[PDB]
Amino acid sequence: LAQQPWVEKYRPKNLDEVTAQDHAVTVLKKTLKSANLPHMLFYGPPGTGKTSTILALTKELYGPDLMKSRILELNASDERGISIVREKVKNFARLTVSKPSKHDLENYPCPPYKIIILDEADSMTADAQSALRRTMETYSGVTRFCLICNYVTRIIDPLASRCSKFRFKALDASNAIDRLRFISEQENVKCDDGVLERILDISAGDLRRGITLLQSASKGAQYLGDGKNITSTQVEELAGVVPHDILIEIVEKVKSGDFDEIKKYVNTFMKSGWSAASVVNQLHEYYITNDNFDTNFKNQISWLLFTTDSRLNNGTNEHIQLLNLLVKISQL
Amino acid sequence: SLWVDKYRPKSLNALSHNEELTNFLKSLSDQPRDLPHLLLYGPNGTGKKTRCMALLESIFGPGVYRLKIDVRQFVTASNRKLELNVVSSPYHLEITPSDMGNNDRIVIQELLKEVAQMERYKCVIINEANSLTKDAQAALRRTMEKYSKNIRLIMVCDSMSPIIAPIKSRCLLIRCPAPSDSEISTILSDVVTNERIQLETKDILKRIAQASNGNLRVSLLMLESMALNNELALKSSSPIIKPDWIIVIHKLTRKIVKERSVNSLIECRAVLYDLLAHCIPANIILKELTFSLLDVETLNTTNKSSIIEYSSVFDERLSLGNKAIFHLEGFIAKVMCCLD
Amino acid sequence: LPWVEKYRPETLDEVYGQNEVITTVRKFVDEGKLPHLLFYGPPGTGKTSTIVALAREIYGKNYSNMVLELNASDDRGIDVVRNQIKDFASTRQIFSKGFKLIILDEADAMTNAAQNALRRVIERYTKNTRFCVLANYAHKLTPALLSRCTRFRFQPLPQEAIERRIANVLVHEKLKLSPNAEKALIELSNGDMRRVLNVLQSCKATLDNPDEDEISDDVIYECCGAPRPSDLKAVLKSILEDDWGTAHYTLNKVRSAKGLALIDLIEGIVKILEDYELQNEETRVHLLTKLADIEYSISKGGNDQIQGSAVIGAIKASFENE
Amino acid sequence: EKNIALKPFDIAHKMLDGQIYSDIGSRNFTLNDKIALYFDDFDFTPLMIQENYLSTRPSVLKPGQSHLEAVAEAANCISLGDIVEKKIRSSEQLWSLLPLHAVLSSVYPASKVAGHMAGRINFTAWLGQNSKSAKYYRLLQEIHYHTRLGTSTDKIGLRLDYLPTFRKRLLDPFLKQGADAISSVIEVMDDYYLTKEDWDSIMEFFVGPDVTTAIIKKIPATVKSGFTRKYNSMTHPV
Amino acid sequence: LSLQLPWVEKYRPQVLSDIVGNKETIDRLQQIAKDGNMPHMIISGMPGIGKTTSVHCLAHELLGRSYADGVLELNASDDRGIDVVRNQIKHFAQKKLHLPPGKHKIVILDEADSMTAGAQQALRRTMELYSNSTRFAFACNQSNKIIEPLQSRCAILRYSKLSDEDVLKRLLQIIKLEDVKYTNDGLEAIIFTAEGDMRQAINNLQSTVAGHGLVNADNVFKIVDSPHPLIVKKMLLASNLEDSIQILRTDLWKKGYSSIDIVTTSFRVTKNLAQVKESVRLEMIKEIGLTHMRILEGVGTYLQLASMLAKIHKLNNK
Ligand SMILES: Nc1nc2c(ncn2[C@@H]2O[C@H](COP(=O)(O)OP(=O)(O)O)[C@@H](O)[C@H]2O)c(=O)[nH]1
Ligand SMILES: Nc1ncnc2c1ncn2[C@@H]1O[C@H](COP(=O)(O)OP(=O)(O)O)[C@@H](O)[C@H]1O
Repeated sequence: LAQQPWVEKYRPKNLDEVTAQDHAVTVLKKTLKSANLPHMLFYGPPGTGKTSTILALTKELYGPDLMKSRILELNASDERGISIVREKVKNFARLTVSKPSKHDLENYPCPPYKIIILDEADSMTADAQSALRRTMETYSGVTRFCLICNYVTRIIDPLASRCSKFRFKALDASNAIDRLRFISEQENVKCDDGVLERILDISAGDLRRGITLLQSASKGAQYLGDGKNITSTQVEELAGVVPHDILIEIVEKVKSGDFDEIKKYVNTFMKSGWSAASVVNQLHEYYITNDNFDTNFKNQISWLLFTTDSRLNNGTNEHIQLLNLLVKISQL
Repeated sequence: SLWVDKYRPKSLNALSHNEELTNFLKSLSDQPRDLPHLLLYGPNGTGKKTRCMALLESIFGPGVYRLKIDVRQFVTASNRKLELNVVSSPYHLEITPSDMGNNDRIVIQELLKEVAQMERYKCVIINEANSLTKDAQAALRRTMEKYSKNIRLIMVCDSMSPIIAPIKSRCLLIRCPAPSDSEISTILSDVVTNERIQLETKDILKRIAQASNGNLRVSLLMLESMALNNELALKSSSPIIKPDWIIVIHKLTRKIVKERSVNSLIECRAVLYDLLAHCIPANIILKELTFSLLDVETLNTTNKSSIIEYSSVFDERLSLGNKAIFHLEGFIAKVMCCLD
Repeated sequence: LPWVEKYRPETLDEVYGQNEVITTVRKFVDEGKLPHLLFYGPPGTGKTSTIVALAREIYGKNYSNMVLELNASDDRGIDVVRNQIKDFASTRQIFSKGFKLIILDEADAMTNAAQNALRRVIERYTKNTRFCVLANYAHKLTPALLSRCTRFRFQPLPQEAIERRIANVLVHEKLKLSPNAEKALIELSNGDMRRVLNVLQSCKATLDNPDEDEISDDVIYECCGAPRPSDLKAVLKSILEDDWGTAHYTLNKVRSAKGLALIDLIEGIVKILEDYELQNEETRVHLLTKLADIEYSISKGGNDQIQGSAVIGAIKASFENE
Repeated sequence: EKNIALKPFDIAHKMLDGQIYSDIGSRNFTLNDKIALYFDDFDFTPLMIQENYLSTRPSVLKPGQSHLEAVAEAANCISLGDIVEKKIRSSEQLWSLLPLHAVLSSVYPASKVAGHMAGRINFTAWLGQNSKSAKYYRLLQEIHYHTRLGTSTDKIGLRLDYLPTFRKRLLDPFLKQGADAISSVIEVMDDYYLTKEDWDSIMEFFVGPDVTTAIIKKIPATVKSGFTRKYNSMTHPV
Repeated sequence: LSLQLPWVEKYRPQVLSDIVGNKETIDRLQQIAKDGNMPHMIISGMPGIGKTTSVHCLAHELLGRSYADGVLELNASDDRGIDVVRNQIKHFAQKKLHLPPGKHKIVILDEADSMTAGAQQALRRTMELYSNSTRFAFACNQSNKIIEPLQSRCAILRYSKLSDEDVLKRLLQIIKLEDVKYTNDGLEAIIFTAEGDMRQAINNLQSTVAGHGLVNADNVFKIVDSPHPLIVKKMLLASNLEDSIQILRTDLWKKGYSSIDIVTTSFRVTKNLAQVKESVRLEMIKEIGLTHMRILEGVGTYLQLASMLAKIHKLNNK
């Protein structure tokens, strides 16, 4: 069968199908009306439609047939280094521009340049971005770049000045939940009440991760029999999220403050295979946004959680770090 | 052979604990063509590798168990010679790229591609996926995207935290919790009934489970050792047999608690040197020492809190260092100061 | 027509100062003790002008034959530039007896292996070839390359000279700039004329009427992709005055909607807090130590939300000492 | 020639002398001199300091401070210096941090526990222990390669869990059955493709109460001869 | 016009007696040159201390007129390829240039520690094949990274950083040979700036002589590109944290000095703060080194320097 990820399957086809990004779409339409397309810097929260909008703009610029030969999509974050990305861009630019057919010319403007799209450009180092700017300057005659990122401030000033910047607003909860519901209804995914909201909460509003998690949940639901509805426990299991009941038990054990009880509970918890990093993240979310703790407690617990997360990021023993964090919180 | 290996389940029907996971694996094997990439994460000695092999047997057949071993040499930039021990079969491959240190990426890219060239598909089982470098994980994501037609990856790890998000998105996460003490007792009872081992009461098996901390492999090996010592007749008074290094570490804990001085630290250094020289990992030594210290009944809450804090600090230092004896001695000295 | 190439200092008169480098190199040439030079500093200080003036003084009418000007950031390759250096060194002329100068602009962008190969080439051809290396930062070069080159630091331009050059550019290009925008541009460029010219050109391009419109500070900050001081001040005020929930919500909302990285937000908050009048030294000690720790942890990855809450907690705890 | 090997001993003895850490002694032997002492044979100075910093009687103890606290602080600094050394000698090649590693590994811990050498300056034991650990890890790798097709474990799991039971199945039967257990021992070895060299190597991995040197020596030579003869008299799986 | 001969190149050591530091290693090399029959050797030490220069001087002493073609220097990490440099080594070694019976052809390899085990084994085989005429010297930073078969065949020499006395002696020799007017404080400043770096010290001396003629502290510090030690001392010893931060902002950060130079000068100044007790100096050095390590890991911001100053002030006030 023609298996395809739902993220790339449900991308909007034209600029008119972008829902919430009115400002960016309007500015892009105005720029497209002009005969000149400058270098573009798409920035905003993840899963807002940056790649979808640039792909729709490309499709309207070239056409469904020519756009695939006129597009170079790269991910500088996932690549080995600067050399591979820059060599691929150089080879794409030096390659002869594909000649548009009669239908493409008579139906679409077909500008004489090709578009290079970079994903996660802000993850690049300063030297990598300077090299990218030099490469863009060298081949600026026949290629227009589009840098997709979450933080415009992570891009150096020389590279950012050359690009017209488009800010994408974070998607509203209603819009994201409606998109997820439409995708689920089109794919005949039976979801219980609150499952889509749980998926969005786990993804932290990232519609890309939400769609990926929904597809994974559907795939898991096919394996299980009886055709039962997908439940929040299944999507929590698939995303590696500790259940809320275990978190409440951890909080109660910390509140009681007994060292031996906390040690026993952490020992019996490390046997269940739950990720310690997920526990730390959920404890941070629970404690920081809780109205039952005063300012001093949160001031101390923020530093405690920061230290525990920093030590966990170094590839240490989860059991020791989790026990130390829980004991330190219980001593507050 | 040892009872841990002789009675290992060789099929999905022979699995006895974690029935939900067994049903899930059966459902997965019911549709071999659309098999997703899998990442099985859980505590050590819980049956992850056994379940992976059982799933492979369900998909292909018993021929996956006719395993061969071969050393493969890889040519790399700088003209270095790297040898990888591939446990191969006429249906699947097993690799542990972490044994190649930081070269694992160039080991993977050279190997997986070759497999895709040699091919419905050939499964590859990557052990210790959590200890792979980030570049190796990026190469693994690249091979997953490029060769999803002929390559299906089954990664096994004890913690999914070091795994990167791009791998997690494209793989099916499978959580393998450690078996409960009742299931361990049932498995040991089946083993002893198969081996005709006398039991004064079943409670002994329960104790063995409580001694293994959910580690099924450790529980089975402990049961075999206890049976061998007690002339194939386990009594209620039969002592629990612990490994040599665990006994040494417990003796070290008792020594540290009893006497806190510079000479005691000097002798703890010799004990640690022996343990490290006989292939006991530093992180294992630190974890066992910390959790033996926390179990001493004469220490108050303040002492235990200081001990666990120092354990966390020196665990980070061990993960960021080279010479392990330095960090172990520092931790022991700090604990001695705290107790005194 | 880039504005960096235009208005470039072509003579020593255009250079504000730094005649000491010229005099020292002139004495080196006169005494026959000219070493491999390494001019490093911010762009536009006059490194290229100084070296070309020295080359013209040394040679004169045969400048094009005794001088090889190369740019290490042309990205042609290591082998091609090595071949160019070798064929320039091997082409000796009887009527043009003397050492041959090789200028290498923007050498700090090279990889470490390329720098080591360049150092080996420099050692190989030191008998008849002298190397001048131009760099923005000397610390980016390998120690082996640094040790073989006599270092000359070009000090950043004074603010008065930068303002005079900006006024000259504005009157040349008929551009009107607000004083706040001028201050923001000067602060962002950090004494780099190339950044000033590029940002001014881009802002002029983005204007709907580049002849009858004045560039504001908001336009400058948008063009440079830098955090606006108003946003950082709002975040700091929310952290200092509002409770934990409001501070957390405000920080996350501002740094996600405006696309400000946590490290850049930390840097801006530190810069703002420099001007605060604190009654206790321990407040500043705690602030600096905790914020540096958080930034160092951010550099290694980690949890983003946890680090943001750590920043909020660090500031709140430090300001409890008044 | 022997002065080359004697130099680290002299450096360690001088750096642990408390007189150069007093107020008067600091002026005569400043911090630059101590860092220079480190930079003379910088390969061995951190190792010698880590080896000998527990054998001193401190004369620089602060009031209210015991010897144990001083050695704990010295050990903390030594581990920090080890981390710095790892970062220095990695592929990053951060040799500019050598002076810092001078203070973290040698000078500061010496300052914490400086005094009179209570005994003799002993050479660092870390090199021999590291070589021994490498040899035993190679032996464990060979054993794991031999037994991988029969055991479902990694190398570390083989050492920690399987080897104690392999001891009971390969050495214990001899003590209680004389030469009558040779057939069973050979059968167990054949079930895991274990050679006689592997049998010899396995018994060397045990520590504490499980040491097998004296136990193996106590086994009669006739039993060992019969075991090796029976092993050499039959073919084995490979 | 004429030929350009910089002091760093003119006064580089040619004979073995021109080397100042490493008295034991230099004595061993002098004995080897005196008795002839140079054995295969491995010289190990931190990079940048001129390890290869000593064996070059030994080769000059052994061969002399035949040095121009009887010595092959190569880099193990050459970008051209390990295979091509190994082939060059073999081709040079199999040649049979006429040499006196008491002397042998010499091959010097730099950065030999980065070679893989197979390449090292091949080099050992090549050395053994042509051991009758060609001898090998391997320069490395870490001696442990050289395989045991190579280590056993060679004699190990260890090279250490030059002390301030050696740098002072070399500078005095250069000054006497160049009739340079100087002062004691100027030489002290030059030695202070270059921590055992002979090449940097000679370059700074030449630049100071050209720029001003008389070598004193003021002229040396004007020539030297590092931050002025007096400014860093004022920043470190300031009794108020605001004063230290203001000095850092105005005089060091805004003056274009990189964070690496700032921390290096802070380390150098803190080593020599005789007015402060050595325990406080060690604590300050530990903090400075921690921030230096953070900078070298890629942070290198102004906030790190501000935190370093805050910690130093906290230590100072006790
Ligand atoms: N009887 C029985 N034994 C099991 C089961 N699961 C695991 N084991 C035993 O557990 C031992 C170790 O499992 P292992 O493959 O090492 O799992 P892993 O190391 O955690 O990935 C095996 O030797 C099995 O004998 C089960 O369902 N039934
Ligand atoms: N405005 C939008 N309307 C509808 N769907 C959207 C919108 N923005 C994002 N999506 C969904 O997000 C998915 C891809 O997200 P993407 O644009 O790649 O995220 P990012 O903005 O990080 O590039 C698509 O499947 C698409 O359905």
